[PDB]
Amino acid sequence: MLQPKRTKFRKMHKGRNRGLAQGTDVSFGSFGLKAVGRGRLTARQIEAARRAMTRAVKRQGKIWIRVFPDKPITEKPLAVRMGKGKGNVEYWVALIQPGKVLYEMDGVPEELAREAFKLAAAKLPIKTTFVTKTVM
Amino acid sequence: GIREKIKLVSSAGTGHFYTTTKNKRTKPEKLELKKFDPVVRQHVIYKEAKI
Amino acid sequence: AKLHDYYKDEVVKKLMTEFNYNSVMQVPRVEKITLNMGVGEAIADKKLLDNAAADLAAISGQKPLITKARKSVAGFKIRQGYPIGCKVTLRGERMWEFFERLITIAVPRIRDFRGLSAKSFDGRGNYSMGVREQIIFPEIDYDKVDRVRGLDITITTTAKSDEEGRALLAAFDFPFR
Amino acid sequence: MDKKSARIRRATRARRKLQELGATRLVVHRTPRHIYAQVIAPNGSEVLVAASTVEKAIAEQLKYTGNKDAAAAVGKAVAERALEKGIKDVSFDRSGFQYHGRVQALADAAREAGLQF
Amino acid sequence: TRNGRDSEAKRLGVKRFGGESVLAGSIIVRQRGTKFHAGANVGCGRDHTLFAKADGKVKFEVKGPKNRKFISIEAE
RNA sequence: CGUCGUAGUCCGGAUUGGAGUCUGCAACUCGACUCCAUGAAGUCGGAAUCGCUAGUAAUCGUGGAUCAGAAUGCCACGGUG
RNA sequence: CUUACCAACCCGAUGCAAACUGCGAAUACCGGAGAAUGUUAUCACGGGAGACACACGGCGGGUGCUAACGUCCGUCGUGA
RNA sequence: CUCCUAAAGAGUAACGGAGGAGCACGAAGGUUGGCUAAUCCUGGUCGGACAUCAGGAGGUUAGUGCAAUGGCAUAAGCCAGCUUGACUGCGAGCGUGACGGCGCGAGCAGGUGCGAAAGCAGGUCAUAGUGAUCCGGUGGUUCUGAAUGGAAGGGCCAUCG
RNA sequence: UGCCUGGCGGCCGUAGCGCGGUGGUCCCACCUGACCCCAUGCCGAACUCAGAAGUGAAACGCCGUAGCGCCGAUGGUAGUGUGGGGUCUCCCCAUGCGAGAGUAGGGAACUGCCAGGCAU
RNA sequence: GCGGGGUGGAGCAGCCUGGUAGCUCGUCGGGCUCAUAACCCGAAGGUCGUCGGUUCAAAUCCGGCCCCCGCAACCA
Repeated sequence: MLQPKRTKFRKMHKGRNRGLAQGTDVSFGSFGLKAVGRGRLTARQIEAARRAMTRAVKRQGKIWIRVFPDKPITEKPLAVRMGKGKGNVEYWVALIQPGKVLYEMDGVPEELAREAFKLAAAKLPIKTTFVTKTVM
Repeated sequence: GIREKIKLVSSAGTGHFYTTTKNKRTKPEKLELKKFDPVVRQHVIYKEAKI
Repeated sequence: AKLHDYYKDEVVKKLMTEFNYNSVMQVPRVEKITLNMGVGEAIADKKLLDNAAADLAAISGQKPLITKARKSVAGFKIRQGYPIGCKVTLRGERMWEFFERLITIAVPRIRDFRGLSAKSFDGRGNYSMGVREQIIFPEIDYDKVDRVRGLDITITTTAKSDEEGRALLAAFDFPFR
Repeated sequence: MDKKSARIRRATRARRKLQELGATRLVVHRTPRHIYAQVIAPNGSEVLVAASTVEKAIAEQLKYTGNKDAAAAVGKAVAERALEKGIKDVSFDRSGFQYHGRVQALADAAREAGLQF
Repeated sequence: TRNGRDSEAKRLGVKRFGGESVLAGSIIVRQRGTKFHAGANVGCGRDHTLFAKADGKVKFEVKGPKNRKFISIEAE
């Protein structure tokens, strides 16, 4: 599970998730999984989708993970009233905007990359699409 | 909370005095300064005394 | 000013053609000789550092400059600002009258002499070497010796490379192993 | 580290203060061979009077053009050149040089010649 | 451990903006450092408060080789 | 008779380097001895413990057996005592 | 000596930040000038108060689960 | 007290997110003169990853009595000389508070320090280091003094709990 | 009037850095000497004084050069005031404002006062 | 939910007040004994639960994580 090794602060504001994404094109590999929806990606979802793609291509070629869950999310335990300070950090998320490229793959045929990305997309809470590297 | 309050009495006949602090552990020597005495309107020397 | 006079007349015109200099100002020079004595152990007692600097005062006839610790480091357990060692820099003819005093007296005295190294150059044309014994100088008498502390000697030259650097001291007949 | 740039750093503070005070300053520049003197307007861009040893009108009457008594000649000259021009009170700008020796000999000579500073 | 502390706001910032006419002694800007520097007819207090040393209109300029912001009084 | 004059020394001799001698078919493992050089620990020894009653203890040399060579061991002898 | 691996700095490429900024709006705010419009709508002093339990909606946020007809601020509107 | 939340003037809540203070200093204050870091590389007696020396790179990544922020090269950082302006009376004009208050302040008078001089100095780079009133203490005082002269007590000024 | 140098400014990177070249009559720099004025918490290095044998090596100035920095449109995009709308954690429409980054490109500063030298 | 604790093999100091690791037992070598215990002489073993920070310097001071024993969980 991806997680920052250390942070300047432990807890962060909720914030908002407006706007479109940066890094909207395949920059390392040849095929990419681009998010068309908006939402959060927990570190477990990222790891689950990575394993689904890693096993799909039988550990072949190269795989990049363009996102990183750097935002901590706190929760209050059960049977606890409101107040008495912010909750404890439970997991980390990466904010996703439409157009964000999540994963990139290289070294495999396209027809195999589509199935690998299709298996991984089933683990993610946001709608995605298949993209390929283009001549800028 | 170590600095004690002291007073500097004018060497002139007037009873005028200033007040200041002093760390009597590191500086056991008496403090002597030239300060303005508003009674005689001159700069005389002021010597230390107990508050 | 023996080698000083020997500098401006002999070693300039052999070097002027050795490197084919256009101006005489291109020939390297010798700015200063600075003698460092890192005591290090004076923190235990400082009575030994004054007489330690008393030796360095007799080697060059100049009152030494006591160096202080630039920063606190516990690896040698000293706090910043402690008197840690003395040094003397020599310029002008006092450098020269000392510069011959070792090359003609400081060379033929060191125990098991084998010659100086040609690799002990800074990389931009400045030489530095350390003598281990202080009883090698005529000034310091053997009778009066409380310790056998050495010292470092570095040669500051206007040379730009080590080749021009080694060429200059070679002109003064420096022992190069 | 050139000695010049290290000297402008020494002269920057006093020049800022004189500029803030709106005073007409007497700038002094000293070289190993010559000595110079200028009286600058309070705005710092107009030279009212000037005198130096590179002017042959003053250089011919000196044994050497860069010693202490040569500076006294420029100090005397720049003051009488400014008195008739109308300036009487100025501020001495040593301009990074120590107020000692030649620049000091230039100052008191101008002070002796009737320039109030 | 536990948060919940803060200090009273100090009401810093610019008090008289560009073009405003001020009397001598009027405070122009309160600041912690010298974010703004004193120009002509402007003093710098011990807490780096910039105050007008003469009547006139305040003027903001950026000058010098470090592009520092200066405040001066156009005496009128 | 001279010297050393209380010091790790003109005490102490370990260890090591170089050069050799002899025995022996053969001195590498693994001999004894010589010369030059070097000069460890050691400044009288904790708990404890041993021998000795008179030509004894202590100390000083000498010889023999075994043995080509290889004794600080063993067995014997006398000097001082 | 070459060797399951980890790897600083630097260089190239790619992201992230309420407590990052070599950039930087819209608005808002302060000041000046100018018309038109507004029953002085402004300020000062004096007489009399009431009120100091707010609610929801929009926008910007903290908090909570971007849960609550939740909670806590900013601002506007309506109810009061 | 400092930062964020705070929505680019000010201000702005929560048992919201992070840290500090209840001092220190007669020099760590004033002034004049001077000075410029961190880190790393190379070379060099003991000496080592790390001491002092020399050179280059580097350019403030350092430093600031202490938290954070804003500042700081003209340095507000570092060093030395001489010093007491860590002055007395005031104070145009502002800032900030419901108020009590708190803050900034050119200039004026008296006297003083440093500087050749222009000048600078009414504590410290700035923002925390604090406690109203009553009662009482101590010193001073061309104030008052219950018939009068004194005194007690009170007032005023300085200061303490 | 032109060239060149020095001083003081304006301006504050289109002005900086690098690379290459170049300059000594004057100027400047290094330089020479140092008992003395003065100076080194040691050192005439620096500061200071007395000088003019040497040199433009360094430094500084100048010239060239697009290696880097720097400047930088147009268009689009993001955001956003007001009004309206939706599938309302986010958007869309009308209208006004309109970046940042990046791209084309620009770019090896410009200028005032005074002084000296040289040509004129 | 609040208090105290973790350091040679075992049991405990030092921490408060930063620089310097103590005690008793045990273990190891040597003695006494015919032999063992007791006893006598000497010696070894901790880098302080961890990671992180403050400091020139951390067992010692401050944060977090692991653990260990405690106290509290009240009115319906």
